[PDB]
Amino acid sequence: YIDQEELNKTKPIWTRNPDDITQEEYGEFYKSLTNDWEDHLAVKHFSVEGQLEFRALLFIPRRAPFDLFENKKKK
Amino acid sequence: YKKFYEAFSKNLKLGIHEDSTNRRRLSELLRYHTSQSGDEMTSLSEYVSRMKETQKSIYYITGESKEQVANSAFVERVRKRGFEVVYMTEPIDEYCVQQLKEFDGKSLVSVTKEGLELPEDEEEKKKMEESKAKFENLCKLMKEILDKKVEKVTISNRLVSSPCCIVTSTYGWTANMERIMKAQALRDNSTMGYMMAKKHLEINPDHPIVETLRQKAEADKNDKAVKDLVVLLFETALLSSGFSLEDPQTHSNRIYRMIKLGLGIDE
Amino acid sequence: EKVTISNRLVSSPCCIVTSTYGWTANMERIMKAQALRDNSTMGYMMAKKHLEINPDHPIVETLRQKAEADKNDKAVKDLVVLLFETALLSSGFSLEDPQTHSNRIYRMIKLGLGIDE
Amino acid sequence: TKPQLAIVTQWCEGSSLYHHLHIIETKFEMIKLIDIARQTAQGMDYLHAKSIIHRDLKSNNIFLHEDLTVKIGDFGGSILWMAPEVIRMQDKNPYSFQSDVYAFGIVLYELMTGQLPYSNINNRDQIIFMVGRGYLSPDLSKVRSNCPKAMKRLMAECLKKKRDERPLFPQILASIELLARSLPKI
Repeated sequence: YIDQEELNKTKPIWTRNPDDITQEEYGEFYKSLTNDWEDHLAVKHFSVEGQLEFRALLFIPRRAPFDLFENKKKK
Repeated sequence: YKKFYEAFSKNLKLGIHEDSTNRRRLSELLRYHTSQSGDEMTSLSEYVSRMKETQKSIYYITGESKEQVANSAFVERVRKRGFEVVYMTEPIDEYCVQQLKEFDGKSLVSVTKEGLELPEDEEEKKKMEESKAKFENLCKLMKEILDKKVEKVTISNRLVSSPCCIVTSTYGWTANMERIMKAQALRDNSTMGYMMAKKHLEINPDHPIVETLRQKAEADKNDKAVKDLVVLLFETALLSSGFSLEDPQTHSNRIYRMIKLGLGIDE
Repeated sequence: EKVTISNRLVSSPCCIVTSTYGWTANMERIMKAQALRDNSTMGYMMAKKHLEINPDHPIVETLRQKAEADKNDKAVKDLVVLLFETALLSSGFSLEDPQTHSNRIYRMIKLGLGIDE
Repeated sequence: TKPQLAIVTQWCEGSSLYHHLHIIETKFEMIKLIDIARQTAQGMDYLHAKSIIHRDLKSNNIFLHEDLTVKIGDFGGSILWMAPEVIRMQDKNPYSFQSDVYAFGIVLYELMTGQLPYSNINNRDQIIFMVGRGYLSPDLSKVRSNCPKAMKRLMAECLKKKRDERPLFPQILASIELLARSLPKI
């Protein structure tokens, strides 16, 4: 037999209080978005609780992606 | 077909690059200018008609301008024997010729690929190898003064009216795409390290200059004059194959150095 | 098109300049040397050029005092075209026929070596 | 006067593999070799996952593209080293996944090793007659010093009695991934 719970292991991250956040956890979360051997360089978190409601999270990779000169692949 | 081919040739030349199911079928709708038709395009399929018997594979060249390639230093040997060649002088022509490598049992080989040889009469073999076995020391001692730029210098058969020329290697890039890549806008700058093609120099032991070098070679072991003459001739040869120098002042000074002797008194 | 004198040179006999409405050397080269060039019409439109001379390098002065004597001389034409082409090469442009160029330098060095025949 | 906008490229050619085996090495640390192994194993597993045969994976059929990336070729170390299953010409269908598994094993082992087995004695007719009766066994002295324990155990366990009870691909992949992510330094 086998029991496999790892189908969901990455906890959602864009909901917590911005102040209580360290850098390492950003590190592990960024690891499990693109399988690689490196960390990020900068991050950005904010939100706009206006008449529109939403939130966003952005990263800045260290090394440029090698495949950006395509034309119409699935972006 | 003349008015059609002048307009939408870009589409076919691109399509031949990226497709696999239908490539052999598309290998005949191309029209080129050959060295038997002054101002008329010639089909390559119809070209398959008239070749010699012992010959193998089609011969071709790629250049930058029609006239610039029309009279090139390499050709002056393969043109005297009555063969037939074609000119693909356009950036996409390199893309087409790079991928396609065959046509109806034949091969596509260009002039500047690691010293091509053509079958011919027997008696020329012995004199050429005599030049091989007699001119080993000048070929030996010239590599010392030239540091690690060229790979090898030899005597081959593409030169009848020019002393020197430059040819590339099989595993590597070619001269015209060396400029298609620099002229390309959105590209990385880490790729030049690896697949630059190593360079080969070719000498002609017919021009009296090379023989005049021999007397000072066995006469003087080394001095300033040999260094000056060799760097001058090499830098001139670098221009001969469409290569662009990195320090034009260095050669401009060397060309201005003697025009002052032309009228006499420098000082 | 035009020939004039300006203040841009200290040690060069001549240099080349572009028009106020015209692509520079590197721009024209990079534009024409790229695939899908579509050179059918746009290619035969741009790259106007001019010329300048410095009145300081004694070569131009001796050239002028030679030309003031003979008005139909022989060495004047090949000398001037040689200077024109050398400035052309050492300015970012590309020559039309390198073989003739190399031939001129080859004959020059040969005659300097005094070979003849 | 009627401006423009930038234009992009198309793509570039990669280099081969087998050329690297004899002439030019350009040796970095073996971590790159293990990375090559894991990408190529993943790729061939994906290919075979759709019940797809290959019928050959000769070491020349690999193009080393940008960085270290394998592209599998088809057109023209184990080019003469397949099982006598090829020599079997009974029922005209000896083809099976077992030959592909064994060929991948020997090819990757030699690619790690870096040099050719069986280069001293070469007699095709006598080799095949000896295959008929008196078949040989692989040499054991020809082995690398730093042979990883997991890979050594896998390759030893692959062929014991019959070349038919070989394992199935993803547990090989799991062994690859555990051995890779079990010895960076700690």
